Amino acid sequence: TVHYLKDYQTPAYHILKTDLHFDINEPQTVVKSRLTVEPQRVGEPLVLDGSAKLLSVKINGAAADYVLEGETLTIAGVPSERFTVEVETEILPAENKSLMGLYASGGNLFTQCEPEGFRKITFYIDRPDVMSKFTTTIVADKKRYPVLLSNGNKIDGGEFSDGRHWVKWEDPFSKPSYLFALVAGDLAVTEDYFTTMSGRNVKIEFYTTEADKPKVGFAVESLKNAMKWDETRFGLEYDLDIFMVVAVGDFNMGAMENKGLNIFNTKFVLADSRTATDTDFEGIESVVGHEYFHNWTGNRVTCRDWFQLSLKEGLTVFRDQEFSGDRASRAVRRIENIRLLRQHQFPEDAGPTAHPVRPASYEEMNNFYTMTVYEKGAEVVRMYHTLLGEEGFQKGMKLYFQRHDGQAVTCDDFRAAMADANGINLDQFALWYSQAGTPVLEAEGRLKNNIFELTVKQTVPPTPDMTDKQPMMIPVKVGLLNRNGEAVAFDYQGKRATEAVLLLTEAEQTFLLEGVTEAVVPSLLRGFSAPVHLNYPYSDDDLLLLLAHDSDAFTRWEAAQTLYRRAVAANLATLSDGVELPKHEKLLAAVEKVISDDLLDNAFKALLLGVPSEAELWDGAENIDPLRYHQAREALLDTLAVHFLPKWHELNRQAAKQENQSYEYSPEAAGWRTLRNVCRAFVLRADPAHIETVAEKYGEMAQNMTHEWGILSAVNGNESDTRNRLLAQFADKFSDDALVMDKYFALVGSSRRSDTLQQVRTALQHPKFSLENPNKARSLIGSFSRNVPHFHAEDGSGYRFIADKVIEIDRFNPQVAARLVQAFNLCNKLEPHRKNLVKQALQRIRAQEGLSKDVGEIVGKILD
Ligand SMILES: N[C@@H](CCc1cccnc1)P(=O)(O)C[C@@H](Cc1ccccc1)C(=O)O
Ligand SMILES: [Zn+2]
Repeated sequence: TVHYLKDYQTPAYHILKTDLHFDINEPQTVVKSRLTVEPQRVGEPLVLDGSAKLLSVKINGAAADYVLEGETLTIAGVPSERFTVEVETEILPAENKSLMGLYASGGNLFTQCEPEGFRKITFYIDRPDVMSKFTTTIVADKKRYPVLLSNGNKIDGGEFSDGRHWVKWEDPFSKPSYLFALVAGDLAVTEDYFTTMSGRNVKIEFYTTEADKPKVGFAVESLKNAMKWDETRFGLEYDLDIFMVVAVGDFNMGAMENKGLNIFNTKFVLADSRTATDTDFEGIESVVGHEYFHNWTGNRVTCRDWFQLSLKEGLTVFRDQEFSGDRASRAVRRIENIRLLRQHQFPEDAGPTAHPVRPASYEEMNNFYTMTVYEKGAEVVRMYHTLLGEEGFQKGMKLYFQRHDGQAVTCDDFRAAMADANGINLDQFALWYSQAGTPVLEAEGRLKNNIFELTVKQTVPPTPDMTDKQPMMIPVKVGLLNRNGEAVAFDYQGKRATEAVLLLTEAEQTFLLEGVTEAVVPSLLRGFSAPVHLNYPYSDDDLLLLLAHDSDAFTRWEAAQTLYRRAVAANLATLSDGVELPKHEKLLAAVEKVISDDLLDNAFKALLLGVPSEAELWDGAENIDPLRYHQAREALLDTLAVHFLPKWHELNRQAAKQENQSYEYSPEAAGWRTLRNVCRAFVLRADPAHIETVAEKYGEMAQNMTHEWGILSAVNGNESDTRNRLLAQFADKFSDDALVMDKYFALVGSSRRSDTLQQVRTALQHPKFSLENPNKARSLIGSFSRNVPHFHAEDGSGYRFIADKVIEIDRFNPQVAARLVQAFNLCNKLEPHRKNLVKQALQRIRAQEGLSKDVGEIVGKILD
């Protein structure tokens, strides 16, 4: 069963009203539905998706003639006019380890419906172009379930003499079923409010455990900031007088935008400085923003079909990036976003699971909540912004909502809103939705007479879904530096300026930058203006000039990245030839300048001292030995560590001083700590024995989690027993904080020590570990699967381990297992010995009777 976009057809039925009734007992919950059904194609069978235990079905109040087959219920005898259907199902939420539909967590009940979880609750037309008005009644024992929530407005409630109580929630906004939510439990509430720009108070309520309530404050402030920002930046106002957020410790993903009732992984809502890093705080801000921004880009306007997922996710990711960027540190955060795309999305586009931003087919939709749909999706939205400007982009946004408020629509409709609102043709732009793979740009430059002549070619490789790739519309933002690193002006399309966006639309084009009276070096793809690989012949000296003087953060950072990549390549050569390592003279000169530069933003400086990951380094290679790339990258880090050791200590000292004991989260304090932690990593690489000095003063330095995590990270690969002691003391200290225990398990799984696999196997039996908790499984096993020297061990032990855990986890949580199995995506690019072992691992997974569609789809893409 493959699903194809080309086969889309409007539904035979609409559902105008969805009246639900939840009767929560022990152990079962009984759900009653009443659907008000409107025929679209009169006389067709009514087909309802569903997998819950079915107790009864009525049509117009009478027992229905129907047939149950697989996960579908079909009623052939349908009235020709408006009618009702009533379905009664039974659920055992404590047995639901998939964490989709209605499930138990921490003695409480939660839902996760996106994409296709609602059908695990009742029988429904569970597809997002079917939008209905929901009213939800919930009945439960009061002392056990004092908090009973669903979407919208609480319009009634009461008590019974047997100790049960009930509530009724009316959500007046038509919605697809994936936006339904319910929570029932004993939770503590944190209350606040926001007043909208039209003067309406919005009650804000965050629900958490009693013990967790003191950590929810930053999330609350972030929501209020996100509400204000959507008004000032996008002109978007909230549309209910209540906004609820619920934290849950067992959750497959990060968070969920259910209308008026967001549900969040604890990880993206709970923090204090004692237990959360600065990066965790930034994450809460981003994801609280994200889910709130969905209220318009996702909820008010939703998705016609799941192939259009990027319509809401690319756009909402763009929105959360712009929110965070407007809050603080825009340039640094932009680089962080680019770095994540290239480290994680580029390998997806190069690999067996590559897909377009708008896929043309899928087997299991849960497999398509991807780096491509999200992060490349956001880069595609951002290119509208680059082409149109902020004002034009907002014209498009405005027309999009005018046209499509209350509708379930497509990527094509967003593009058309952008095109029409600005009176321009964006037909070619559509290929960013339909063509997979990373475009590669080859560029060359010459100054002939007084014209700088920039020639650019584009190619887009075949991907498993599609061989033909046509030229795309690719904005390339550029500038020129003279020998003094000064900006040079040029003429383009009758305008004298220091910067231009060159729009590449053909397979090959030459751009004429006229009126250039001195030798120049071009600055290319400024701000990472398109999601592409660009090759330009820069000398090392050219890269130093860019790094030292360019006015664009990305191009400066990319110049450093390139020097690092060249240094690693040189290391690969010498290690292969069995000779002494290179000197890296120009690189060291550059880093020396970076370290000593007092004008550089500290978080930017930290980025300039970050070396590309192994995956970046082996991008484009065949017959990969991951350990050789790891060895080469490690050698470079060893050299930087030992070579600059006195400056690492000096810089560390400055960062400590300038932090000024301001241990709470702020972007300013955080940038000092970020730099501090880079220094710590290098200091402990150069001098492993320094760990005992660190351990003696650990209490003194452990002033927040950013420091404890920074320290434990720096020592994590240390072969001293003290590494093991410090980690054990960390687990003891924070044993009662599940999000901190996640950090412990990540350190266990990610260690470059020789004994990591046996330590990981011991950690599986830790009293605070649970394989059935996705945060825990991800932290320990996910980290191990990304641990290059251990996952890719020559003896195949890493492959056998991860395949064992994919097999085990798939039995109860196919989503976690299918994410994990993608650790094998590099299969066909490996050298023959590891490739053989990875194939054996995948065939063994494939051999499992009852293997999920989730994992099966991925294994097929790799093997077949
Ligand atoms: N609609 C949610 C995903 C639901 C989902 C997810 C996975 C599988 N099935 C369903 P989200 O996109 O708002 C949250 C993102 C986190 C995020 C937030 C901000 C920026 C990027 C990603 C996530 O939880 O994945
Ligand atoms: Zn989202």
